[PDB]
Amino acid sequence: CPLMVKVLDAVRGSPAINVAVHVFRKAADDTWEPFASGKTSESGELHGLTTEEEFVEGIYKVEIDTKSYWKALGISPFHEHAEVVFTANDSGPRRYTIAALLSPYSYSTTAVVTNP
Amino acid sequence: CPLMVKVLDAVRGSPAINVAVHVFRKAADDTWEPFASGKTSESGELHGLTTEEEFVEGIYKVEIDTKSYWKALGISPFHEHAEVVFTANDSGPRRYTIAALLSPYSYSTTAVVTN
Amino acid sequence: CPLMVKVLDAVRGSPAINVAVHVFRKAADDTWEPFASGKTSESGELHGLTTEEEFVEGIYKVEIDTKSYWKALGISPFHEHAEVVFTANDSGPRRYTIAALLSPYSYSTTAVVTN
Amino acid sequence: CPLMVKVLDAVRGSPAINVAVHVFRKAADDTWEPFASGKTSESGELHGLTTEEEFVEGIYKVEIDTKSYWKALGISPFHEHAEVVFTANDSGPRRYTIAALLSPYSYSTTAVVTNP
Ligand SMILES: *B(O)c1ccc(/C=C/c2ccc(B(O)O)cc2Cl)c(Cl)c1
Repeated sequence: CPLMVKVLDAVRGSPAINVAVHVFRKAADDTWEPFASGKTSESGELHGLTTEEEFVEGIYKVEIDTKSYWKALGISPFHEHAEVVFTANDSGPRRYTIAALLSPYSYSTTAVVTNP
Repeated sequence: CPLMVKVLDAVRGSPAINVAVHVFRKAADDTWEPFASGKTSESGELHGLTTEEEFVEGIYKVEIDTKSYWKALGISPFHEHAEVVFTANDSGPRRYTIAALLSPYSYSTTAVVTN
Repeated sequence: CPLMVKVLDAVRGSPAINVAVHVFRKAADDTWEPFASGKTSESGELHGLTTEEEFVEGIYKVEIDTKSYWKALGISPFHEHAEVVFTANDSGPRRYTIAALLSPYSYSTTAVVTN
Repeated sequence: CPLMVKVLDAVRGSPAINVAVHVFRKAADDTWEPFASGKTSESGELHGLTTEEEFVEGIYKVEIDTKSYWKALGISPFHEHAEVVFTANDSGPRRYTIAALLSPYSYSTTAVVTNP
């Protein structure tokens, strides 16, 4: 698990459950290629997106589908999604946790990057 | 003046209006002495709290009554209030903006310190 | 105008000055079309991006070049940029402020939407 | 473990390690009584502050000593500490995670409240 996503809900004070997440990797032609996807569990965590072998050096985009989340709760939010774009593994393999804290008109994201 | 407070609402995407704010200065006996207070404006801002002459170096606490704000909107909040505790330092820039972004179970705060 | 962008630096406690900002509008073929751009001022603000007439309902992306900002300060950042993607809606209030608070490995963004 | 504190560093993209945390509870005379303290581990987490029996209804203040943290890293921060004040267990026993994300001139905090 070199890539994990965690999502929290700042309105309910809870994990954000059943949040869809799509990961893209920039290809040689500079387009965004689909790389992995999944949804957060009851704990707000999404594990198993990729493997150490598959998660090579590259520019990755983690799209967290916040609008679908809020609308599934009957709330009309501001943003379409939260996007997190970063270069990964440029100094060799690392483990990445992308965390996001959601409100209807605001979000924050941080990364925790560790060396295994 | 040298101290402004700005409060935003992350749920509604708006200034947080009519929020009570209290500023305290730390006394020699380590207690918190009332210093200044007011309510945020329609723009979520509270100006005119103090003056350059009165705002000396020291430790200050800005207490924002977030609980009343959320209850007035019919929303159940986690915190009793938000508190921002910091040292005023003459070495650094002269004007302090303390900004707070409010959610029912979360808040963020930053300082914008300029000349 | 109807759209302002404000960028703050959480490390130095200051406006984020001379940060490049690009605004895109989503086209019918789902691609991102350049719409407006500029660099933040000494106050961390970028005004005059668009007008009421040009800023129609639709999906917009605000891309903030955070990587260059941090590198110019000699600090190693995590993100390639910060992106804020949202729908402009005529039903809601008329003026949009997109604010971003920057750290090397984190950012926060909020929308202040007023009449 | 009805009360856990987690602290992250937004400058380094890491857990905030060795952060001192002091918890107070408001007493009948309206003063802040020392309740528990500890420091964050290598994972940025502080476990074992209290027990279900001891963690009764009350108003609690969690003081995270952010200034000592930044200064131990040779950085002069703005805030003295981050304070989190909340009523706990007013609708019966809950589990609380208090999370904080730190920068030198800014911090954010959120709560995750679960029912065991
Ligand atoms: B925490 O993640 C966080 C706190 C505050 C703010 C925003 C501050 C701000 C927004 C807008 C204006 B304005 O319209 O002139 C001024 C300020 Cl100081 C954010 Cl984004 C995040």
